[PDB]
Amino acid sequence: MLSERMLKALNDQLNRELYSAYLYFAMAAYFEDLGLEGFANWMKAQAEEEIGHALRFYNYIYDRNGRVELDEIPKPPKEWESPLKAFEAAYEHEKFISKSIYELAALAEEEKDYSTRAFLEWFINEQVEEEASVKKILDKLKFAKDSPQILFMLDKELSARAPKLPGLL
Amino acid sequence: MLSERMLKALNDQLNRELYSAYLYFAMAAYFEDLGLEGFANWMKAQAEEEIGHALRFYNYIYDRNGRVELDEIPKPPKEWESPLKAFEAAYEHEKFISKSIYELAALAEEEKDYSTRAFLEWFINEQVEEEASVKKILDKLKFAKDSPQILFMLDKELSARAPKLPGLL
Amino acid sequence: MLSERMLKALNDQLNRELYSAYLYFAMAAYFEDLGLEGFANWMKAQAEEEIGHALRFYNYIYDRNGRVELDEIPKPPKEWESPLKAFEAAYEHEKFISKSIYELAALAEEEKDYSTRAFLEWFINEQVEEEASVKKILDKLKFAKDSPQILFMLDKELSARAPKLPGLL
Amino acid sequence: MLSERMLKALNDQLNRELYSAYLYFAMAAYFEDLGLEGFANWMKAQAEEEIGHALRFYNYIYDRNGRVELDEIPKPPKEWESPLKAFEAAYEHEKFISKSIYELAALAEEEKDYSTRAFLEWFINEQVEEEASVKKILDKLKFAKDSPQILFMLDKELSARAPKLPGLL
Amino acid sequence: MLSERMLKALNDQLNRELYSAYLYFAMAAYFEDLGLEGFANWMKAQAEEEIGHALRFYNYIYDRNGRVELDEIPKPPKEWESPLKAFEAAYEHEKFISKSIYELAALAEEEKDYSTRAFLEWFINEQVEEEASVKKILDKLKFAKDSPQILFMLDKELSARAPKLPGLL
Amino acid sequence: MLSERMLKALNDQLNRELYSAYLYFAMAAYFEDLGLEGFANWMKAQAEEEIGHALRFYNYIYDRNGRVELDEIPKPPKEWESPLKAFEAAYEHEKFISKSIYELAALAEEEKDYSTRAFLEWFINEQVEEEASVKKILDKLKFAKDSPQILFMLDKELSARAPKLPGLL
Repeated sequence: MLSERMLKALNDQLNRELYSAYLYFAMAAYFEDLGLEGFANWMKAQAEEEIGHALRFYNYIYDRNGRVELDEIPKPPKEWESPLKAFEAAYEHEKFISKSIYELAALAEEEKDYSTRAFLEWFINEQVEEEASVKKILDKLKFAKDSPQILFMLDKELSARAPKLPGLL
Repeated sequence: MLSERMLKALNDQLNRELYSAYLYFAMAAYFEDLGLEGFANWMKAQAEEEIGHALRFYNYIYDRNGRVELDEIPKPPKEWESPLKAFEAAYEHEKFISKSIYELAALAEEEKDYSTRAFLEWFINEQVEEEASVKKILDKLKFAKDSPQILFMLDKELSARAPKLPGLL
Repeated sequence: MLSERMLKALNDQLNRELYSAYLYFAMAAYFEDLGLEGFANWMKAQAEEEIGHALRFYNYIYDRNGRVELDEIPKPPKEWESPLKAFEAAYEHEKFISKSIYELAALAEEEKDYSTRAFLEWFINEQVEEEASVKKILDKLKFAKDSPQILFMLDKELSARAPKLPGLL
Repeated sequence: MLSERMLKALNDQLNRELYSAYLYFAMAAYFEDLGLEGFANWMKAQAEEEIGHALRFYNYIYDRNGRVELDEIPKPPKEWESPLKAFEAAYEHEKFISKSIYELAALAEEEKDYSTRAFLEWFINEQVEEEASVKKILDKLKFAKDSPQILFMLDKELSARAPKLPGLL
Repeated sequence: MLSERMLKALNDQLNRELYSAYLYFAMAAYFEDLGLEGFANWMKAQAEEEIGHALRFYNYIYDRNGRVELDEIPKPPKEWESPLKAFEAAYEHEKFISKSIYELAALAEEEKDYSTRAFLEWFINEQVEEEASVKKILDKLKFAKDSPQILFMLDKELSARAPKLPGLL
Repeated sequence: MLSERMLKALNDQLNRELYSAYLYFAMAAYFEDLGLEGFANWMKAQAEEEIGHALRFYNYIYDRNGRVELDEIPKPPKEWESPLKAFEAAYEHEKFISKSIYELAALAEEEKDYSTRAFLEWFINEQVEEEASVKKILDKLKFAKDSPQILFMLDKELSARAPKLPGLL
């Protein structure tokens, strides 16, 4: 069974994995205002990955006989100054998610909860792919700041990641 | 182009189609606490339909050269008294969504916006299927109030509706 | 929910879509008395389309939580003077059905019933095909009034429309 | 050729095979008001069998060089007290159809009409299947009068008989 | 039947859907003078869509028993100052077509013509795709005004839309 | 390169190959008023052949580094006295097209333009098929002037030529 301090902190992180998806849906509503429908299709596909991260804390709380509480999801930022700053704010956010998985994992070792630190092993290994898949694109945008020719070619090459959920809906 | 009173009211309804999906995810977190994993798989599949409803207001605002603003999604109710009251509160919610589509459609006729009232024709025809797909199950639960044998058989027959997004995630 | 004046008028039109099928079955009993078994197979296939029109008012009343009342279907006319007058009386009947769909659609706009006027949109678009599929054949019979050679060739070309229900029964 | 007393009595029975189908469509409008959409899909499929019975008297009158006259189809009963009494009134009706086939068959032997008594041999052999397919379900409802668990399981097992005409319309 | 004021206004719009196709054939004769054979293959494929729009007013007038009158198609503009101004003049033209569909749809509601306003529902839903498929390309040309590298890459990516009629002719 | 007198005369003939298609679309709007939907489907398929003739002068002017100018297409005749006179006016028109190809071909030999007279060799060989495909049908209508039985059988046999563009649009 989950203790009161670990069930509350797994519920706070399930709220952060849904505010993540409600932030990558406020960036896709920003890039598709600029006409960058390959950046916007990159961000929507990341807002469906992050829903799949919150259905893993959800299925873990009901495997360990807990109870999921849903709080309010706050207002995400609307606009950024440039498509560079919209990825420096998505990479600063992925270092805020990982900072809070490491304080879940340092919480499960204090309470001697071996079946939770075994579960956070998936999210520690997967945030290494999340920080690097954004730092790749963030370094292609510092490679082209006053060059619309390259930004036109980043829109197309990132359009290979298309969301699969509108194909079902 | 969308007027200021119609772009604001299409943005308020995109917030209601995402609070819908954040309400059917607070019912799936209720039925899966009772051990009713067929009611909980019904509700998660409805929380992925309602995300697909908010990606239609989203793609309409960027077809009509607007701008999507995302507000905060409030706290949904946690627990209900019974699995009957958890569907009387999902049917009262589907009569609140439809009350606000009819005040979008009575707004687009006041502003003489023929390309928006043509778009809400999909959501008027589809809320007739949403109010009836809940009133079917709500009438099977008033048919069995002190009968766990039938509630055990509603859990299995509603488990045919499984969410397709965990199969991709 | 359907109001008392709209549930009564949807029930009157479900009685007209079954008297339609009981009129095209009194024309098929007329053309097959003259030996015109291609005109008679045209009319029986229209009496199975019109049953399919009354199973759409029927499924709409039980989607909107109503109650279908069945009145008596009156006696259709037995004989007409010619196979021309048996289509001038089927085209005058298809202008009587459409006159009553337009008084359902002008009733749903008076009561501000957006989910019924959305439903009658199918029957407004489909009576345009019904008035034209009879006016085609009615204009081929004014093209041949004292010519049995052409009436022998309208019997065969209209025999391509065969009823599918005797193939199952 | 058909005599005047046998053409009139074959036309009266073609009116009873269409009031049959307009009675099983007033029971399907009753069971689908109670939410029993497997009883209602049983009754609609019987209202398409009984139309196929009246297209056999119809094709026999035009094989024997007669003339089909269509009278008015009266008002069927609207509601019954229970789903038991809605099958005791469909079994009392199938003993009224068979009572009138036996008075057609005792009419064709009085007029020495061997080609009509040969034709009613199909309807005598088929009403034995009609009285027994209703007495099966009528005896499953006297087996469960104060048991909604079994009535919930008769709704599903009778839903295997689905009408084929809405699949074409 | 179509009234004299609605048959005249449906005939004026069939003349505008053929002057549309005779304008997108004067832009394809402009882009293929500049050597932009991907812009020119985009415009020819739009001049075959707009012929398909005038064969829908044509088939509607002969479903409603009218008469199509063909007036003269005026001289389209020959040259524009740039490939930007050749899309600002095709987007100003698609806001002139839609302004005249909305004055057909506001004409069919004044004459209480429900079967014409039901037909213009296709053209209201489809001009939303026409104004947006031009505003996409018009915003890619304001993204590159003094950049021939990007205009060379818009010629190729718009060459995926090839006209199907020279493949048959 | 094309001279000024040959570029102007190739542009005048591209205007005649589009007024041809706007004449066979005023005959299809005449035959489909008489209910002759096989004559009307013959004429629409000829109005798509003649568009394919004007896309050959168009692709030749941009192979020879010219410039296509589009003038106005005048009003075609609305009605003729009979379906005989609607083919005597389409055969008199096909002798007016061929009279002007022969004055293009006698113009390219005066200017010693061997690459244009080589191109008009296709249109000289193809107008022999156009004058004969109309003179076949024109001689079947002088074979039946007071015979609606044969005119009913010319409508069906000419309906094998169906336009392929509405199948794509």
